[PDB]
Amino acid sequence: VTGPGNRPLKSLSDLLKGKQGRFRQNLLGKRVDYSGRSVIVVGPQLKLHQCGLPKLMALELFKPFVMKRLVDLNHAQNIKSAKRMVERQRPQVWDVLEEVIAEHPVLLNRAPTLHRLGIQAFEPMLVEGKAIQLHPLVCEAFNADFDGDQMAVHLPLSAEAQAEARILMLSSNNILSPASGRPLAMPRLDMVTGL
Amino acid sequence: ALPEDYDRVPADEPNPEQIYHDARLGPDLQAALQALPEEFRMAVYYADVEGFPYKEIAEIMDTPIGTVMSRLHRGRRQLRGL
Amino acid sequence: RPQSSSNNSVPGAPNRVSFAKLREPLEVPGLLDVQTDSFEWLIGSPRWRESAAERGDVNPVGGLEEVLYELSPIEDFSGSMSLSFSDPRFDDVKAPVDECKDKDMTYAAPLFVTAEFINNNTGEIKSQTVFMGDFPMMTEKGTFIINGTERVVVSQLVRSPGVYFDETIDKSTDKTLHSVKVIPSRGAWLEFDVDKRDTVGVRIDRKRRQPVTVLLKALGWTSEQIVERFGFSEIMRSTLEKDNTVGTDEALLDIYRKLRPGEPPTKESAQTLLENLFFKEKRYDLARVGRYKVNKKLGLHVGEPITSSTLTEEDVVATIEYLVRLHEGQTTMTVPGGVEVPVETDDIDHFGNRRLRTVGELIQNQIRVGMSRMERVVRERMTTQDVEAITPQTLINIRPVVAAIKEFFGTSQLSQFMDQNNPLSGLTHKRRLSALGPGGLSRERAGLEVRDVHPSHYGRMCPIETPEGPNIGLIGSLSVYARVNPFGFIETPYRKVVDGVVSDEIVYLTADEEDRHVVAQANSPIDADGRFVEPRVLVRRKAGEVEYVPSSEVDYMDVSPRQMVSVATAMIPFLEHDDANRALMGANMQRQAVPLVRSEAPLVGTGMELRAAIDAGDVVVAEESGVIEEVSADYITVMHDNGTRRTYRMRKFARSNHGTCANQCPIVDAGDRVEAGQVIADGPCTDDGEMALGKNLLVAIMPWEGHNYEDAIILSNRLVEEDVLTSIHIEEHEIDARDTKLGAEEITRDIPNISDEVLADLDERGIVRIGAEVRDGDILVGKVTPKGETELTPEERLLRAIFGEKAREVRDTSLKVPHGESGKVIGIRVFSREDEDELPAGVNELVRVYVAQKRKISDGDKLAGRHGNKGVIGKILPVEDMPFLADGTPVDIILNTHGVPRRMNIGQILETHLGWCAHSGWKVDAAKGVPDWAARLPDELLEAQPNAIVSTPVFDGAQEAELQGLLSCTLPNRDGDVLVDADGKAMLFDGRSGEPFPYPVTVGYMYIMKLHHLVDDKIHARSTGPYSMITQQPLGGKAQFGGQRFGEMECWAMQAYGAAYTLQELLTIKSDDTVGRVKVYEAIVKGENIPEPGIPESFKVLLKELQSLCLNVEVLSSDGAAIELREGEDEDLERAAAN
Amino acid sequence: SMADVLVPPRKKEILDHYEERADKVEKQFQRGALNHDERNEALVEIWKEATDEVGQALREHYPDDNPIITIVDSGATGNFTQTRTLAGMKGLVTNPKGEFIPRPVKSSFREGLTVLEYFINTHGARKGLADTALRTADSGYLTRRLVDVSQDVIVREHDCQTERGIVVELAERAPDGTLIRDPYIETSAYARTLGTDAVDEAGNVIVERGQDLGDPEIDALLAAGITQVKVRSVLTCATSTGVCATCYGRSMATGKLVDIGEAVGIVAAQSIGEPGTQLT
Amino acid sequence: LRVQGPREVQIHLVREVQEVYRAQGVSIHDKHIEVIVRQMLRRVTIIDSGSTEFLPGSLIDRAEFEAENRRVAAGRPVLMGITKASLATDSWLSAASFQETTRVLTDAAINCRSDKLNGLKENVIIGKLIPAGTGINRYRNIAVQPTEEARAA
Amino acid sequence: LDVNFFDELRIGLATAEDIRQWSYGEVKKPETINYRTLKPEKDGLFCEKIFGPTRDWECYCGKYKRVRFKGIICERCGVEVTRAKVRRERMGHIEL
Amino acid sequence: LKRLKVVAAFQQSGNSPMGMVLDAVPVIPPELRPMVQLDGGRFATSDLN
DNA sequence: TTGTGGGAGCTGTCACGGATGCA
DNA sequence: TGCATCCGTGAGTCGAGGGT
RNA sequence: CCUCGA
Ligand SMILES: [Mg+2]
Ligand SMILES: [Zn+2]
Ligand SMILES: [Zn+2]
Repeated sequence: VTGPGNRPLKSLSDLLKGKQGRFRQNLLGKRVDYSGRSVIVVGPQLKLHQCGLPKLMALELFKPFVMKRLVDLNHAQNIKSAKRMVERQRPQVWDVLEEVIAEHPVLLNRAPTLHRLGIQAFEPMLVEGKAIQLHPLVCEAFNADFDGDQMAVHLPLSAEAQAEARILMLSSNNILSPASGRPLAMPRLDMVTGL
Repeated sequence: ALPEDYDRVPADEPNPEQIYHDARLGPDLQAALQALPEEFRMAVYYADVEGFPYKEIAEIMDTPIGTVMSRLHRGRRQLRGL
Repeated sequence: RPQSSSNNSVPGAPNRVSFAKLREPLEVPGLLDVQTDSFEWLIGSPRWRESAAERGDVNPVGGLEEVLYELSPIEDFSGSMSLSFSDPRFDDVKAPVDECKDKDMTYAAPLFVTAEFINNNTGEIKSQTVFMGDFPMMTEKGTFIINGTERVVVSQLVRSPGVYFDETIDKSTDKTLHSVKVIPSRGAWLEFDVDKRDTVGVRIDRKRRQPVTVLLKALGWTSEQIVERFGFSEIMRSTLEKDNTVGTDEALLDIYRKLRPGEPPTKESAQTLLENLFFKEKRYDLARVGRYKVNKKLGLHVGEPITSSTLTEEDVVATIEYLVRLHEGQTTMTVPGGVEVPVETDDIDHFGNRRLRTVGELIQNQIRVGMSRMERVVRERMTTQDVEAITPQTLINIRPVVAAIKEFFGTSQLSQFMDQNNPLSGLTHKRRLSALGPGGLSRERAGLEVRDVHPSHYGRMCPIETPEGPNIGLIGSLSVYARVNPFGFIETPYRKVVDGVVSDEIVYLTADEEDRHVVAQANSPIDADGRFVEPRVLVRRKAGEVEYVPSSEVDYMDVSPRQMVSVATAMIPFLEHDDANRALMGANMQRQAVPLVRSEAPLVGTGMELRAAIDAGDVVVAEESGVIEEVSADYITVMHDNGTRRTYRMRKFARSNHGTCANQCPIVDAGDRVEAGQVIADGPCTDDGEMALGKNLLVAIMPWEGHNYEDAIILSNRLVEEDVLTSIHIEEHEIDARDTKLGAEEITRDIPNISDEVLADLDERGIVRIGAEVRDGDILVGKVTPKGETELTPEERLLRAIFGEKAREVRDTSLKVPHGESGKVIGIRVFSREDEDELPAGVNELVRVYVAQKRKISDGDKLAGRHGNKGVIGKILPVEDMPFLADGTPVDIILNTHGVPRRMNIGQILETHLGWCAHSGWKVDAAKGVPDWAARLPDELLEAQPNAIVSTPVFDGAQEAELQGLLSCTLPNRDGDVLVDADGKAMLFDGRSGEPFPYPVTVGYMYIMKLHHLVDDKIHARSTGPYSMITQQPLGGKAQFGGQRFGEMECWAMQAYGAAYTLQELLTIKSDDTVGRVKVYEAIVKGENIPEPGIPESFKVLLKELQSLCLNVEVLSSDGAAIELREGEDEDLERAAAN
Repeated sequence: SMADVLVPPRKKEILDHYEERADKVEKQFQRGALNHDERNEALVEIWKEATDEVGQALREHYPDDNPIITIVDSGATGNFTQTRTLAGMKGLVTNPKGEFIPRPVKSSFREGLTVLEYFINTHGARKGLADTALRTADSGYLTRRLVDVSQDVIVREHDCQTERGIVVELAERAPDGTLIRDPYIETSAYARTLGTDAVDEAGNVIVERGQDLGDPEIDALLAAGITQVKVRSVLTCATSTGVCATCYGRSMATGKLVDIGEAVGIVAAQSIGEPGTQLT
Repeated sequence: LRVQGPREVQIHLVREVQEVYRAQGVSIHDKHIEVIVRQMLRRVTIIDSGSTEFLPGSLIDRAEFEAENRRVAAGRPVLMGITKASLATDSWLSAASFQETTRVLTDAAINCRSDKLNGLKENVIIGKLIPAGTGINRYRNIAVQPTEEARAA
Repeated sequence: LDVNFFDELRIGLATAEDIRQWSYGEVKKPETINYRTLKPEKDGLFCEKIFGPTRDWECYCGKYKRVRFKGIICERCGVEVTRAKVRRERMGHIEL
Repeated sequence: LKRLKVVAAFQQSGNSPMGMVLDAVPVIPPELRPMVQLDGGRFATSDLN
């Protein structure tokens, strides 16, 4: 049965079938909160367990944490005032921001996620600019280059999720390929040429 | 017809952050708490938030219309200050 | 000017000295003619009449005259009355182009026709002029304005009508079966096929296969006449031996049983249906294209009458005999009249069987549909009314025609939002060739054979410029010198050769005609008179193969080496030194460069820049010679020689469809005399009339502390301080005050709970003030909405009850600045119902605010050369950190070495070397004679002044020997030092440590573009925001402040990690646990522990959908009972009351 | 630099000699003694040989400190085929159908292809991009099927204590005194737990059962003169629902024995699907 | 499988797949392929049902075939394709999300199937801790308390 | 209210008794809403009587718009004053 | 055997085969088949409606 | 509800398995 | 009652923006 | 749905 433009009408069965159906599109995978995306750039000054989070992105990601620490310290009268201050990007938040960022891991992902190394945990450090800084040694696992690639940031909230990030999924804890045991966080082309 | 993906049809509800700050109260929550007597505070808070009938607020505090309707008229003029 | 100056025909063109060694015997045609000629044919313009009389057919017929002649006369059942249409006419345009873009209108002109009504009964003639509708017009640039937006109609690649044979090899019996397809212009298809059982079967549109003899017996043929014409293959005989119908009457009966099944067949329904199905020009038509195809392939009626265009009995007999002979190894044939017809199968991808439907034909088909529906209405109204009252005005209902045109321009895949990043993008967009659409093939039928380069594409469709993603091979672009046929085929020009002498007579050929003759190459030696110099020349033969053939046997020659490439592709210097993938990437990324505040033509070009800029339309060109009378930033007025004046206004800081800035600047002064065809003003990405898509950057090829690692790019901070890579971006925000149930929305300055500071930049209306710098979240337009007495918050009910305010309870719905946006408000437009401004139903006021931002180059911004060398900026270094030359000059861009050799794009290095020479100029030593390497050089290249613009055409550019020679005689700097040796390298100092770098580094000047993938547009984040209604999951996309998709593969990765709690949190309290997300916000705001996950709402929705599918699905507890999954909401009330 | 891209100084003579050979094949075809398929096959042989020869001349003319040579031979990036395409000759180009064309691209990218050479090379380029698009989706579908069929396999116990396993070749005894090491050891015997003891003829057990069989254990087994070894795999695991850690063996990622909760099924599906994009 | 047996077809399949992957320069350890091969040979075909409720010619897990036999019957080893083995899974919810949702749901309704909700994919769908990694009862239920020597200090 | 610890999830064919037990009413009209007032038509595909009220604690005919009446059924329009959330969990039915 | 599959599935369970024919059709709640007001008098619905 | 009046638009897809349907 | 045919499966992931 | 990015 066709509607306007000879287009078949989506039936009750279509809702379940296909990649667009409920199973593939809403149950085996979903859109999540406390998450962002940006273009990656190489940061060689980074350590294997570190990554560069743009300041605006980190502020939005950690917004309620920043508000709570902004009311703990007397910068904010109440929580609505803290919300208004974080929204207006007031100068006081940034000192607070780096405080709530310390040792709170984030998850970096680059699609297509071919193996589990396609998602790795990093410690974020605030970076000036709007680009994520990615360690040059994790590019083999992500199959990442800097021809325009983008990556996604997910923020674990629960204590168990933070623990799984710091222990299981931490960048510096997964150096070897889970497929062949060979090193992936290995010196690549430029570093090779140099050595 | 809708767009090809039905999941891009937005719900028109307030967000968790939006429903948190909207359910609480501003800084005047300490004006109606301490500056007013508990006779005005309890009668004004239950006649405007809950919207009970004038005889239902008469039943909660064991007071007639003469007490409930008065504590409301005077609690509003009390809270008109500040 | 000398011959080495490219684009000498264009007056006032910059003097770009070209390395070319071959003469240009034909100029690039109008690059927009693929659009304008099509539309002018549709109209019937005088510009089209002159061309149709000069070199077209002797009889001119317009696109609308054709539909009218096909439509008139309209008659009734008794033939008692007739109505004919004639003389399509257009009035003036309703509004200018800018007024149409402003008011969200459609640039159109009214259409009129002469509707003559004759009455065979009362003997009268009733002519009349009838208004047909508002026909959308094509602008000068070849575009359309629809509902306020600019659009391009892309030509479609479709199967030409005709007869096409295909053989299919089968595993079973190993026999090669054969099938025939008859594709008409209108009407349903018929098909022929020999089965596995050697049974020749004929198929109708959607019907079971019937014996071919049934069709002869459906045409009344005798059983002996079939044996006289066929049976030489014996397959026809054995098909007639198979049990089939008996006689022609039962044949028509059973064939009328096939069509319209389930209906009681008769003996007259067959006579009525078979006549109109394939033999009546009212329901079946293969146009002059299809008639020509079937007549040339089958040898039918070669005496060139084109009177009737409809499948005839002769055609069907010839086609069935063709199939019979093709099943056998018969390779030749004759018919009763057929003269030397080969017997082959047809290539569907060949450009002789694959034609183009341009914008004219695409619109003509929709007009034909609307006209047929109008004719149905006319015939239905003719019977009902009386002769005393009917008139050409009352019979005609124009609504279906208008509806068809509107629906075409608004819902067709071929009417596309114009790509307006820069002039080049739009220029190639109008020359695009799309394979998909209505009548073309489906996306699910786009096999690999459609997508790859066909040999017939040479000189017609470029083999390089094509999408890198899922549309690869489905979207081509017309070649430079290519041209579309009246039949719809693509022709390319070739120089004619007679007895080994290449003349200047140009002949345009179709792929069909090209496969007959012998076509040489443009790089072939020629005598001063025009004669070949080699004993044998390289030539292209029929199958697409190449060989060497003596000069006495060559027929045609390529007009230009550039003949096979498109415009964008022809703009890549040293294209021949690039691999096809990187060349494709460069062609695509040229169409993605943003316009900069200041244009700068490339030092190294190919000569296509001038013509591309001019034909793109975004440049202002003198329509007639004269003298400038006045020149302002606003307009340029020129006094002609006869006394008339012409004034050209300037698009100043205009937003494009993609937010880039179209800003034209006059390049003439008050006294200047300009020629017709000369560029008067420079639009976006143009410099003195040439396409200037990027900047000439000082580049050093070397690694640098791993900041340019893995395609990343390092930039000197000078590019920020001096704004050399700065661009302007304009965004349009809009809001509307409309009607609601509880009242009417209002645009006001008075918004509740808002300080006077955050409203300072608003006027009295509630609209931001022009010139205000708005930040992230600032109010652009204030707007309040009536609110119901149940939506009020607890703090709101108190303020409403204590004060007893008015019944107009309003919620703040003001238009605010989205995240990541900022700039100056440069324009405001407002529409109100108080004025005659038209608005949709129930919309009181409609206001648009235009915000402009100046984006300097930043980290994350994407740059690219013209050779597919793309990369993002990883680090902007201070001018003191950059490696600097011996004289103190710091390099501007550091490109990593490891990228160049493996990507197979070495032209980017050659461009660099030449880029240095042009920057410093040269002086070839000719005292002891002109050197040997410099022999082929034209005399204008033996010396060059600094910053010399230079053209290196593709396949005729600077040779390696000449380029190596130029690096030796590089003129020195101001101090007499030669900074770049003859290897193209130089000794740089490390501006950080101070010590010089140990080895020389290749430095030069490379053309770098700012691609429209800027980090300001990509960066996005979200803690919490709007959710989907149907599934309660976060919305998607940045524009909706949506969350990121955590897909199935990401969950696989999580599980492989064994991170169970992270996976549960991501899928419950971050997506659709409607209570868990609010409890999470509360816990984080109060430093409490994150709560326990709930039940995903999407799972509830799945259960409800299964129950809607009559599936009793139930959740069972540990004991066997059913678990009710519902909510009670007292907890919120308890907490809020205890608050 | 254009100077660093050296052109082999013997390219012209190599191509002339092989053009003579191709002309002999063309005259054998004009005679009628050669088949058209034979003509194409002979020409493909000739031009593959000529490509290899200009590549040899290229690598013999290049000094080993040349940057294009340093980049490839150090393992940094690229392969010598690209170097030969750049400085030497492109070689044979495929058809839209997949076959090779009798006439090759004799030009290098440093010299600049001709018009017809560029147009012919485009066929191969386009077909390669499209076929890569296809192979990505095929590999994705296979990976999804593997993930679904294998997501039951998770480790649930430390050791099912079964004595079953599979025998694996560690080496082969050549007629010489040398012991030809097996190529599959990196993927067959490495990172396995030992099933039964590996004892030499008249000697003590060199590796006890239950050992990780790492590089030290493999090298000790090889120096001991052992040529076969029985290992415990998940093919012979006696665990009811999942597999046991000892039968699975070492975790490739962590280098130690696999932990309990590890869902080695998904890890295996991903390890099989991830390099699928490279198959042809 | 029929002639030489299951522990031979396993070697055959592993070596063939490894040959294909090695012909292109791919180094995948054998255990990854073996984990996949194992899930093909998990079921048997019922030749003669006998005293059992199994229908003849049906594919039953070897665990059910070996445990259901309470003598108080005839099973032949089966090689199975990954799609076939996936669709024949323990959990109808798991199979509905893989392929052929309509057929799976119809046959689940007719057979009045009941999903025991044990398996990582099903837990993903319903929002429960997957039974693997940190979700198994060994690690997910741990008692943690400070010592007395540390409570004193 | 309930942590997702369910033993099994069972599926089977739905008898017409199941479809009637689920349903909160019978849809009888093709009309969807009133184009003028944006108010759902009665017995239609969006009927507030059977599916639920569009707005929280508000009945169709307006007699009850307050949380005090929570639980009652408006005798004029048949709408239950409750949360609009129920509008995504209350199924209707069509008698053939 | 093919027929016995379905016949025994209907037999052993106590599921009546009558369920394969319907006398009333379930209607999914409106929020899962949304109707939204578009710009102007236009409206948009899912195909289910 | 009287005197006539039957459609769009598609195929340019490929590989595989098993119920269906006819010889 | 023995297959050939026809019909019904499946065909990568994530992003941006614009439309009906 | 289209065009585009990796
Ligand atoms: Mg990339
Ligand atoms: Zn085991
Ligand atoms: Zn009511």
